[PDB]
Amino acid sequence: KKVILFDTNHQVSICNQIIDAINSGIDLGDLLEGGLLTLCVEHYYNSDKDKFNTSPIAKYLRDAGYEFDVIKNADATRFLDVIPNEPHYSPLILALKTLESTESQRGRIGLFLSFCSLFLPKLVVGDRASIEKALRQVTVHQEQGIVTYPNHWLTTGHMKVIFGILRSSFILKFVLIHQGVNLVTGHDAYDSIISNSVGQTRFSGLLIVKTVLEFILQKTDSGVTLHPLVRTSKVKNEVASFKQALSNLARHGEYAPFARVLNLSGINNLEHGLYPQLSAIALGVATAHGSTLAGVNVGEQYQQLREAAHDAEVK
Amino acid sequence: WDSSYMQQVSEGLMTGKVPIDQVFGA
Repeated sequence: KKVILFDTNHQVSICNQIIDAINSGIDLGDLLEGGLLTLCVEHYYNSDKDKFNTSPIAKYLRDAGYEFDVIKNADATRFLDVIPNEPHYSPLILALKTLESTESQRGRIGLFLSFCSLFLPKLVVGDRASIEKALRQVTVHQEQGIVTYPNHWLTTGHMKVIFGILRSSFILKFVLIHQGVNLVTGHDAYDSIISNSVGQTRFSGLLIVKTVLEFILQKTDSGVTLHPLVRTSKVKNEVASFKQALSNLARHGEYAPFARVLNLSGINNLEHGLYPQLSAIALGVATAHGSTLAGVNVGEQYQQLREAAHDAEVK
Repeated sequence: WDSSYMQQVSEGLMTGKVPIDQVFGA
């Protein structure tokens, strides 16, 4: 899991050219993630290695197994110049050799990251859903005068490129979600878009299981407990499984609302599908308060235990 | 079930704020 950062004295040049290349649909191959990290070390740290090595961003990516490698080259203005000299970067070298690159203003890194952040809220549902959402949200930020993206970023062709970059990059998505959740005033104006989108990504693909959980929990004199019917012998397997799945999620700590968007490990058994008895009981309990667990279909053989949970939540 | 402060609990179980086996047993 080696990630190459690029280190030059004209970082802003180098960076905006990586953005040009991403916007042009050029495939950076294995240099993608270290391209995108290299960006990020600017919107947040001026290419200062020392300030980056102390951030909670760097600690998490190391705790996740990443190790950063560095291309020191001081005297070079083009992204072209920082690509290592290997046959396997030839077709990338070729594409970069011919690419468009206008003079680049500094809002642009930030502007780019803000735009990527708009795909998060529905990323896990697929391209169509991530793109229609992001397009509705461009309308809100444009209308607020917060930003106007270039009009050509708003085509489905361009948007598909960006969505695929997001699916492809763990690091990109994580920088966004972290800086998202730790914003107060932000690094700059582009940061509050990121936070707002990231706020709307919270429990994406974890909302139904989250709800089922909520409704199998009861208040008591002696603290918060599981509901009595959950602690019976017919539910013992499901409870043990659910708990192990739930314990896997809680390893992700503050990033656990974003586990599925980040594809974090150990959440494969958090489908509410797998716990039909627990789904029934949450339903029973929800209906008495009186929610409708939307997406929780209660199969017909578990209907009695739903009733049991409902009748006894009123009692 | 009440208070809709359950959401605070349930989310805490999910982000490791509320110890799990306190609710679910060892």
